[PDB]
Amino acid sequence: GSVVIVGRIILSGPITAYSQQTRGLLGCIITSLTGRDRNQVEGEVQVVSTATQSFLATCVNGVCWTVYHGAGSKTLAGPKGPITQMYTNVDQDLVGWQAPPGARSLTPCSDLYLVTRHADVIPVRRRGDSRGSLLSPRPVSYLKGSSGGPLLCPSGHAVGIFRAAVCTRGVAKAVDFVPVESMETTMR
Amino acid sequence: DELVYLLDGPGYDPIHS
Ligand SMILES: [Cl-]
Ligand SMILES: [Cl-]
Repeated sequence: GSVVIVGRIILSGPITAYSQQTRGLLGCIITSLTGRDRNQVEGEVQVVSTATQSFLATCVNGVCWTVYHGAGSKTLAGPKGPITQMYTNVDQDLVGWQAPPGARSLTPCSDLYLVTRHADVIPVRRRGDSRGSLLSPRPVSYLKGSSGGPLLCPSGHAVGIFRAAVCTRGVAKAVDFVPVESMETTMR
Repeated sequence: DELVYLLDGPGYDPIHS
């Protein structure tokens, strides 16, 4: 079935965010089977779900990007029917669909800010190409459902999308992400 | 250490027991 937008996170001085639900469980299941989603889209970050899992998608330069381990090869439910992936890069764990019209695109970009599923903004320190550390460690449960979420620079430009957390005893210390560069490498 | 993927259950607010 399709990936279905079930909510959104709208981003803002310092970086703030809030979440808004747009779909319920049943409408999620049905929209997944039809691929037809007639709802208005808003914001830079979409909350997305299949019938078995949910996660995040980030709009960067007119492409709505997420993790392959969340979305697999699936279409995104859209106003004219299902939307085929424009990019499908399995080795990078990256996929993208053309961004639906109303979505707000971020533009590409070392103190970074991770935006979680609950619309908390948490400081991250870049530690190389595709890894960052959490400046204030939190339980990994606090990051549940945030895969595909954006890593921002202080001006709110996009640095990458969040992929996995490195954990010790249930505490997340580091985040693994897909760099905005890998989106550019993918795009050509 | 442990490398964790961060998918949740289906829907906007996934149900837990
Ligand atoms: Cl289907
Ligand atoms: Cl609905």
